[PDB]
Amino acid sequence: DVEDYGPNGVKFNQHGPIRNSGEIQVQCVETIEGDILQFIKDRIAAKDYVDITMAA
Amino acid sequence: DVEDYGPNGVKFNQHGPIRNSGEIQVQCVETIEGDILQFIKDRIAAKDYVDITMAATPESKSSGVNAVTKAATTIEMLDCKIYSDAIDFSTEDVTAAVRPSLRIVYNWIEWD
Amino acid sequence: DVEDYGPNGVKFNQHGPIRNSGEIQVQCVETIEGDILQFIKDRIAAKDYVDITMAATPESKSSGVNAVTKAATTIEMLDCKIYSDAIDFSTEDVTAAVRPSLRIVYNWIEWD
Amino acid sequence: VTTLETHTVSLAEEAKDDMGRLCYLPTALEARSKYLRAVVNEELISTAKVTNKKSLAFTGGTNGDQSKISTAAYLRAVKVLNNAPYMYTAVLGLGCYDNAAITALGKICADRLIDGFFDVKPTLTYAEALPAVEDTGLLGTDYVSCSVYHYPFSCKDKWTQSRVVFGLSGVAYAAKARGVKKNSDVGGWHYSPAGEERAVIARASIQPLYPEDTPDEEAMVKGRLNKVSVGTSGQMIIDDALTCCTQDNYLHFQHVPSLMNAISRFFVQLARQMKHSPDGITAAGLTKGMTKLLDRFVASGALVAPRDPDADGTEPYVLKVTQAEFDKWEVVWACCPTGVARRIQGVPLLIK
Amino acid sequence: SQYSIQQSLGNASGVAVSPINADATLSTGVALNSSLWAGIGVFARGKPFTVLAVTESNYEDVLGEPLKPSSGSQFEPIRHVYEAIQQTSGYVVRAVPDDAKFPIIMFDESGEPAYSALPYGSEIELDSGEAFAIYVDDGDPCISPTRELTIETATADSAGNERFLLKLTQTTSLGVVTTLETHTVSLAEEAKDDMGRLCYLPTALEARSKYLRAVVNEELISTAKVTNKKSLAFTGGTNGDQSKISTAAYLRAVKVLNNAPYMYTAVLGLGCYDNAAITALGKICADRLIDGFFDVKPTLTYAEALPAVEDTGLLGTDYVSCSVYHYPFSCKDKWTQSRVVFGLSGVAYAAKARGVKKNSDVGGWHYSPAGEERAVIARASIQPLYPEDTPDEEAMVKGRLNKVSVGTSGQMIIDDALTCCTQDNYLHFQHVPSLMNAISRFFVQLARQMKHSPDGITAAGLTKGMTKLLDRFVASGALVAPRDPDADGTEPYVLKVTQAEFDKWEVVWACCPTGVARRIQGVPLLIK
Amino acid sequence: ARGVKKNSDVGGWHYSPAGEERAVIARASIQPLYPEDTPDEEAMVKGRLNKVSVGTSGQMIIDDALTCCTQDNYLHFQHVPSLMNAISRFFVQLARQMKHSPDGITAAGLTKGMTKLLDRFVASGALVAPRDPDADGTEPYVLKVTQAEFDKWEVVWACCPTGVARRIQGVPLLIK
Amino acid sequence: GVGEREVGKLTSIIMNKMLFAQGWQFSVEVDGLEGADFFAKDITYHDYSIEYETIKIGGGNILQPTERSPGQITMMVRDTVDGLVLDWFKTAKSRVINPDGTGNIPSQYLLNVRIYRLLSSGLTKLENEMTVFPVTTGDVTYARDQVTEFKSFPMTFALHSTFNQSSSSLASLLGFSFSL
Amino acid sequence: TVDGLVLDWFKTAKSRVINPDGTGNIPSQYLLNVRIYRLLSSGLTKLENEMTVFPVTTGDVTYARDQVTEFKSFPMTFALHSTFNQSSSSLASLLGFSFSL
Amino acid sequence: GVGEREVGKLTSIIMNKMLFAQGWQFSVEVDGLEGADFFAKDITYHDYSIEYETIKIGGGNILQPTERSPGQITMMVRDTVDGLVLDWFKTAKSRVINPDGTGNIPSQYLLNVRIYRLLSSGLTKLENEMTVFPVTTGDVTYARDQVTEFKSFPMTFALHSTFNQSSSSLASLLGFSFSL
Repeated sequence: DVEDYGPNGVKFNQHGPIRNSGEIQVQCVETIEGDILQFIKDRIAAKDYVDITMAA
Repeated sequence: DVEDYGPNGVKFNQHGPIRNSGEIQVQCVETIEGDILQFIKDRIAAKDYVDITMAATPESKSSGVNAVTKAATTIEMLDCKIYSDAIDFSTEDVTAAVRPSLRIVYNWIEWD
Repeated sequence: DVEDYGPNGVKFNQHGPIRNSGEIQVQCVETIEGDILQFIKDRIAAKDYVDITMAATPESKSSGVNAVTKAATTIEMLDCKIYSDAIDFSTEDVTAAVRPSLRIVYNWIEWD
Repeated sequence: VTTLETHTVSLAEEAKDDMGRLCYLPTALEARSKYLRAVVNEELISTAKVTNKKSLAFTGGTNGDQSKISTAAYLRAVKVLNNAPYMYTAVLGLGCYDNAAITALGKICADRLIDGFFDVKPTLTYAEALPAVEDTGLLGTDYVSCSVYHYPFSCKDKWTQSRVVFGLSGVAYAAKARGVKKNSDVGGWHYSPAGEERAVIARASIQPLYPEDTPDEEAMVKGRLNKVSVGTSGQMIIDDALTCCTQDNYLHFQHVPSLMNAISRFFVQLARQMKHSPDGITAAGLTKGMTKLLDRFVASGALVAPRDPDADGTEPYVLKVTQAEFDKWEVVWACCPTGVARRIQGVPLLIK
Repeated sequence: SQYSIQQSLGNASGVAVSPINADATLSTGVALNSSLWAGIGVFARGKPFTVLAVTESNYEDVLGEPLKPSSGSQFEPIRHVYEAIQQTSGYVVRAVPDDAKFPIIMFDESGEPAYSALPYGSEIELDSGEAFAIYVDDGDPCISPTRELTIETATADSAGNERFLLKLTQTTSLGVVTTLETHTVSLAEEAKDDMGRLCYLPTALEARSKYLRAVVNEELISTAKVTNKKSLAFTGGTNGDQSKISTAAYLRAVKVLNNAPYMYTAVLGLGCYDNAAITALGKICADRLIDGFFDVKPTLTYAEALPAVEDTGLLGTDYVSCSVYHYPFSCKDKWTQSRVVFGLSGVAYAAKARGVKKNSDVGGWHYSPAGEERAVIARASIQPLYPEDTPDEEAMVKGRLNKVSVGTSGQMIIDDALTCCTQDNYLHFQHVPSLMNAISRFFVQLARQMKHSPDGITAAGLTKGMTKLLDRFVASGALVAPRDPDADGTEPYVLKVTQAEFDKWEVVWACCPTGVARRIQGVPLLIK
Repeated sequence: ARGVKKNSDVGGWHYSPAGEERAVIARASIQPLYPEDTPDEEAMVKGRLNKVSVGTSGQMIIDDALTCCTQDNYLHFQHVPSLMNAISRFFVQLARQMKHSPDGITAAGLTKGMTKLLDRFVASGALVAPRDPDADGTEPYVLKVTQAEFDKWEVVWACCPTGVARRIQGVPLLIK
Repeated sequence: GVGEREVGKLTSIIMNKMLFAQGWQFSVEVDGLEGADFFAKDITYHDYSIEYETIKIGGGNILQPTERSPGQITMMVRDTVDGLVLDWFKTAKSRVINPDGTGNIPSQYLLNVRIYRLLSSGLTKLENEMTVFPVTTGDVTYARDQVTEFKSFPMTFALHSTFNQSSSSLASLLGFSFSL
Repeated sequence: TVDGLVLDWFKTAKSRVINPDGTGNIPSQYLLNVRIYRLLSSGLTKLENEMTVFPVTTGDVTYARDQVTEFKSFPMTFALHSTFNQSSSSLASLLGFSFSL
Repeated sequence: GVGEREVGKLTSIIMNKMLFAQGWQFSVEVDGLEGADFFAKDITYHDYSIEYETIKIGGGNILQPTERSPGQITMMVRDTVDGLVLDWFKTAKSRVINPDGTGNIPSQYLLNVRIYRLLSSGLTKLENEMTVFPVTTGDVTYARDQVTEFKSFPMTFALHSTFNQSSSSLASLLGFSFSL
């Protein structure tokens, strides 16, 4: 939201760009040999992008 | 309040603009299919403004078939700017359900 | 206090202006129809100034029909700037009622 | 041309709609319609027939000369309003100056234990204004609650923007209304119809009646007359707290009659909701009722403690209840109301 | 074509201008209401024996056109109000002698016109004929200048009631005819306008016109007919001789002033010199605790000026709030540039009003009504009336009246601030009565606003009211700490508040004012 | 149309259809048809038809904003009928969009619709506070909303417009 | 209460609450601009400065006011959806200077800017009226990084003259043109 | 203040300083005596510095609506008439600030 | 609701939500550059300023506009993997000036820069079209400490002329060459 001010001290709020980007912190669990460790190592080696699906 | 200083070290306080705008954080609950999710998605698609009404209606004075309000305990809010926030569901949240929090920019308050 | 430094690394403290102005936060309670709400709405409509009196009257020394004060334990306050704050009512607030908080700019204290 | 309503009705004696509503002409007419009333021959209704007619304009409807109204009509209306099973709190002059009518009104309001706002017709100058109270004759030891009004001024019409003269009973009742609604727990019987922030009339283009007539404060206070003055912003205020009570007692005030009327009504309602019950617990019930009512008066703060502790006592509220015989439970109470603060005196002087 | 311009605006959308006018004077003024005032005057036009609020934009017409000095002794009040208006509005009361009669035009059943004249205050009655009548109340004799009326017809209303229009015009000595207003009205007993306005004849007339009133017979209104008439001018009405002024008119006007339900803190002589009227106004000042601005005959030389103070009869301890003025000089007219003489009472009032109005919170009531900022007469070509006569300083001082001296730039300053208070006590000044009057006011309104209040708070409200009003006075600088610390202390003010019974609260306050410096001492010497 | 279309929220329906911005005919070589004939101002006014006059730069302005309304009531202007027509439209579409709705909310929707439409009018400047405070009050508008039965809701609104200044008065004089 | 400093502070506070006003009552407007009072956000005004000259005299210098050096007006404004402010500026500068390069008459492109003070009842009263013409809006930056505020710019207008602040209406038969 | 009395005074001052017609005014009518005194414990004041100055310019001042916690305020610069012969007189006299040519 | 300031704020907010747009609809583009609308991040434009002179007249000075002092465009841009922006700049400056040193024809190395305003439907409308040529990219810094942002640089282009903004297509039988 853009918070603008006008004559007679009037406050106003206006649309802006979508705040589509940011950060998400998650908690998980690993395995005997480190599935997630090998996965992230391979991911950083490949230097690629990934797509995820979330559902309830 | 404008805090001014004058001669002889005097302090003074003077009127200013109404602090009519600001932010309100609220807590709610979703449904099976996400009523609030579809509502906010449609809201951001339409890119429009919404008006809300708040009131305090004690059940003792309630009459008729549905809750009836009075002008004393009712406030109408205009130019409401509705958005939601990310909600974290934990590991041990066995007895806890999702609590959707919404952040709402409010502009100016009207009383009826 | 003005904290000055002199030769030979000496520290010194001196009088300054009275710190007569500042802010006071108070807690109160509303009514069925919002006495305080109408009062503050009328106050902000009139755009005026208010005067308040504070006192400590132990019931042991109270005499007559209504509480009687003494000059020792009474303070009059002038140029009071009375505004309120948003009050959050929670989900589990089953046994808790609204606690209206007010922010008050005070300018200069008089003692009688 | 506008329409009021349309409705389908039937001539049949027992005609009824599918709504369950009877289609009979009179039944429907004075069941739903609130404008017309009809009479139908029960013998000719079977053979009655109707025709398609339009614009049945009424003719002959006249109001007549309303300037003069019979004392018989006055007393008839007085009896009607007396017999009305409705809650009313005061009676207004409303421009009626008939001596018989106003006396009947005084009797009725004395019976009702309510206030009266009687007025004298404004054109009468101050010189003869005082004898007018006696001419009315409403003064007495019973009609002490009512008050006498006069408005020696001319204002501007809201609608006809004409220089017109009329009374002040209505605005006085408005002042009473505002003074009683500003108090919520009981209502302001202890207030007075005065105050810059509270007593405002400000009708329109207020200007005097007689530039030659001069009143006398002592004469009017002796005659129990009510004066009206002006405020800072040009609005118009009522600078009185005096009734037409002949007795020099505190009944001459206006808040005191209001307070004992109120308390009387509370005792009446409590005793009457208490009636038709065998004793043994009724005494305790009435004692707790009097405790609770005195609780509300002390909350209001209208009553005050006696000003002389040793002689007048120290407790403002005195209460007692007893029984005489198989019936006649008597109850008595004594209270001390607050002051009025009639006048402030001020005299300057120099320290030198 | 569309280029030619007509005379006056009718109903067409356009511009019509009047012929250029040279003998027409208009001035600029916006009132601020610093000191409400009134005065008894005898003028042309306007309702006599009635208070009229005159602003900086109506004294030209509602008060009437200013007369000439040679026309009796009635130029004094018009000049006085002329200087008075440049500060704040007035509540003037006009008086006329018994010779004043207003004109009436009676229209019969068929509209037959007849003329008559009746004295002011006398009622109006209609005989069997003369269905109704109309009379002008503006005070204009309709002969110098002249005004005419025109009657025509128009369309009817929804109920079919006949509607006729009346137009008013004014004609000057030359003969220039200028319309003023026009109004349609229906003779119907229940006549209404298409906007719902009341078209009932006298009611509509009083609602629209501020100049004409009418009387209509209730038994002839039904049969009254209308007609088209042109050039209907009132005849036979005139104020008569305004030079002759009666003490009865004076006292009636004083009664009107008393009964006026408007605030006014100051009153003027306004060219009035009748001893009985002066005494009456002095009693009014005494019993209303207000300020009076009496003036004496300018023609009185200093020899007879001194006994005139005693001849006033206002000497005493009661009539101390008032002041008495004199002007033993001759000036030049602004308008007719004539050697004229009139009092400085209004000029002094305007000076003190300007001096007090610059202060904000309460006004500089303690200010000396003099100085370059105030004491400026400067009318035109000031010349002494009696150069032969000579005043005496000590006799003048004991006479307690106000004289006048030279100023900075050759202008002529009131060199006095002393009232007619006989006793030489500290209230014999002008600033002391000013402060007593001001405090009387403030006490009155604070008491009236706190009137009829539940007990237990009145004393507190009084305490803070006193504190705040002293705050205004100390801000104004009028009141200061006492000059005697050892015995009289250092407190500029002190308060006493208490009560006797359920009623009769009582308050006593003392305050110490500041100095004004109306006399100065100086001594020269050299070291050589 | 040009004069109204510059306004954004609703259009200056109240604007006088004249002025240099609007009253411009300027086709080519304008000449009078009947120089011999002459109009009459008062007869023309009672005739209620629109005549035309000279403009700023020699062009030719419609010097009238009066309709054929016979009665000399305040609706006999052109801006007044414009405002009745506009408000009639807005009322129609708001009613039609709220048509066939469950009860208990219609009154509220009407209230906020009135408020917002008055907002547009006061933004346009068409409606102002009444000039008579003492008797007619200072409120530029007032509303009444209620219902009779399961059907027939009813609303009555009053508003006070502003001025247009289609006639002017001027008087010269000199101080010489 | 009765102390000198308490009296001083009381006087100060009373006269302050009775004579002080915040920067509320103000209005900037320009002939031919609709809503400009709204879109403008800031103003910086200078009528003119007056220059002094120094003179050496003994041990002293005497400075004397010589001449009014003009000032300027600068208005900070945000535009609308359509860029109407830029449109107006384009038109203004076009009227000021012929893009063919010739000099336009310094009467057709002159605008009457005025700032009034508001009142408690919404009425306005004249405070400053200048006859100015555009010169330059300055080096303005535009990008996408303005993610919380709108692109806004200032415009600088130079007064026509510090002498003979005169203007007339073009809407007339004798327009701003003249006779050679 | 509410009325802009300071701006009013400045307008008047500069008007007296320089004719808008452009001519040079007499450097005696538009000269103001500014003085700073030191207060005392009893509120009395004593001379500390007295200059004879005239206005020159208030500077480039900014005015907007964003001043949402403080009041629009401005400086004024006054130049002394001269560092030599700090003299002044009262206009309120028969022989005013005008002279004989 | 019915108060004057409430009316004013209501009018302001309605006309604001109805007439205001953020700096959303905008597009910068250059002939011969693909993706430049994407790679460019900032723009700073100045067409030209106009200079005045002061003239001393009595107690007043009169300033009159002479002449359009020209401006410039400066574009802040990030490049691609291949440095195509630097490649384009190299080509541009090469065409502008012969590295042999001779003067090239001021028609072959002139580029038509244009900024358009977008629409709700994605359409674009002309807002400003200049005919410019490169001059210098400025003193740019490059290092490894840029550990959270990409190396990006500005380029400054000077307009060919504030007069006769003309251009033509080289793709023709009669090219940008002329007859001596």
